[PDB]
Amino acid sequence: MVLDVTKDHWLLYVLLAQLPVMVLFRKDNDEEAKKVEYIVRELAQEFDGLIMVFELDTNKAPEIAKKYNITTTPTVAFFKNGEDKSVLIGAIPKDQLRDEILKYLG
Ligand SMILES: [Cu+2]
Repeated sequence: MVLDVTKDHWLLYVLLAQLPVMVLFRKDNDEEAKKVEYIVRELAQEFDGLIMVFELDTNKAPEIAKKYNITTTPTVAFFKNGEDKSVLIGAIPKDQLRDEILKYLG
């Protein structure tokens, strides 16, 4: 789902989220980028109820992209216990994204 809240409300949500959070930072204007886009939507549907998936256009919320030092898109960031724990950048294979998700489920 699209990230639609203020940077302050996003930071607050991240603090309070009781299940893992996965954020696609996108722009995207790239053929590799739209494949990561689609893969992330697929995983959101697959792990519906187990993780929260957001997508953020980095030019409509550069303060959010800025807090996480997102310099290039696509970037996938993982959140647990209120902060960003890991990032996969670029043409990330689907199985590697899946495996990151599965490590944060534990
Ligand atoms: Cu408020």
